[PDB]
Amino acid sequence: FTLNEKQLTDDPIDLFTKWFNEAKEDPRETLPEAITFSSAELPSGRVSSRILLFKELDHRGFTIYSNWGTSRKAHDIATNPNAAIVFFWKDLQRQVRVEGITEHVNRETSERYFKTRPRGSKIGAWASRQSDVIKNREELDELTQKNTERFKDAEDIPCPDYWGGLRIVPLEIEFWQGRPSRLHDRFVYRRKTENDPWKVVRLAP
Amino acid sequence: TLNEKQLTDDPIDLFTKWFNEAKEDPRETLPEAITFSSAELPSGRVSSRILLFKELDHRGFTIYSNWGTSRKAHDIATNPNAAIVFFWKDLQRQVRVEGITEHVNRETSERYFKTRPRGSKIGAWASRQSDVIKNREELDELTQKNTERFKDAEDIPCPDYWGGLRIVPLEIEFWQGRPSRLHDRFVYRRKTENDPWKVVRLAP
Ligand SMILES: Cc1cc2nc3c(=O)[nH]c(=O)nc-3n(C[C@H](O)[C@H](O)[C@H](O)COP(=O)(O)O)c2cc1C
Ligand SMILES: Cc1cc2nc3c(=O)[nH]c(=O)nc-3n(C[C@H](O)[C@H](O)[C@H](O)COP(=O)(O)O)c2cc1C
Repeated sequence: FTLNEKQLTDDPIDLFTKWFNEAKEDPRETLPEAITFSSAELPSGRVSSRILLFKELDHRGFTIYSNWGTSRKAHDIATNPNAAIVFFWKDLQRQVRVEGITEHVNRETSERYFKTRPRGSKIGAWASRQSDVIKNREELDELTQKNTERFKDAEDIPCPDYWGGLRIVPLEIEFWQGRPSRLHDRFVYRRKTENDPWKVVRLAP
Repeated sequence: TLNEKQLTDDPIDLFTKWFNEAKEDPRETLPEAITFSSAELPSGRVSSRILLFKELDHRGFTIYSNWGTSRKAHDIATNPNAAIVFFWKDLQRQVRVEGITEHVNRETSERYFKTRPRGSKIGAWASRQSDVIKNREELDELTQKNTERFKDAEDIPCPDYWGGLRIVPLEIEFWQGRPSRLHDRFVYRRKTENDPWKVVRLAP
């Protein structure tokens, strides 16, 4: 629960997995994949944020699955391929900050993981046009019902074009470890480019 | 749950209600914890970190921290826009505030800085938030120096870079999750701080 130069890895991704695995191992942390996905609309510079679940890392960055077509976050990203996510483990007094450029995950993978999702979920994807305005619950259910009936005669439910994965290619990753002393341990890895060697530094809390 | 009937006129009412419930709930041990998101306006780079919500005032949501030298200060400086999320895991609730930022009154800033513990007051001075340092040692050297610097002093002065900042809401969303995945979503909006609030139901 302390963080020092000695513990730092070469690839920040190592220290992430270590910390993440510890969070999953810890029974105090009941939802370690929960994160805050922040985005912003580039022309105006308006910031929006919401809670999502981190899915997994891949060859290039951090991946998260949701509706990246019609939702608010989709419209921000569409105008500005930049995003930030925070992992906050209250009890472990740890917080990880990832900040990088966004990329749409492979259409195959997007579909692959969409299949694993429960049937009720697969259908919900279709029925709900995330972030769109509606009249009420009724309108919502009417849609669920219609779709549940629409795909009733069908083994595997198809994946919507607007649903899938998106990945954040890190340009900055910060490992923050709090101490009741208020003098928390702060370390941040950075590279101006996805092709620049990572650089670690200690930040004042 | 969450239905049209429960909606208030001033979103701020529904907020307090929800917040008070979170404080009342022993499951929610840190209901003031929030994610404060900001973005550097020219480049459009997004940064975010965890902070504590302090309280509302006549105009918006206030948070106290270093709004001068820190990363968030540099984002806000270039783009007076921010967003914060309140997430109460157990209550299955999340509140989203999105508005323009404003620097809280210098008096208030100082007033609340006084209430903070002495160790804290000193820490504000010693630590140049987000600045790069060599190691813990450099840090402590600074703490020690400041602890000694302000040793001969009753009340410790407030740094210019420390204080409060408020978010004047343009969008407030009340999200209530249901294991059914068909969460209740309501969002209040006004294009301007002088435009009547407007409630609407969003698809989950
Ligand atoms: C713990 C938690 C997990 C969530 N996971 C997801 C998810 O995997 N996919 C998704 O689309 N929305 C998810 N949501 C919903 C979003 O927080 C929220 O509905 C948001 O509005 C979605 O996009 P928007 O901000 O662009 O409207 C989750 C919410 C919570 C509280
Ligand atoms: C639970 C929690 C509460 C925090 N509260 C505060 C706070 O009240 N003020 C502050 O300046 N930083 C606070 N921090 C630290 C910030 O999240 C983080 O160090 C951030 O980097 C500060 O500003 P920056 O993003 O501009 O560097 C808190 C962190 C955690 C995990």
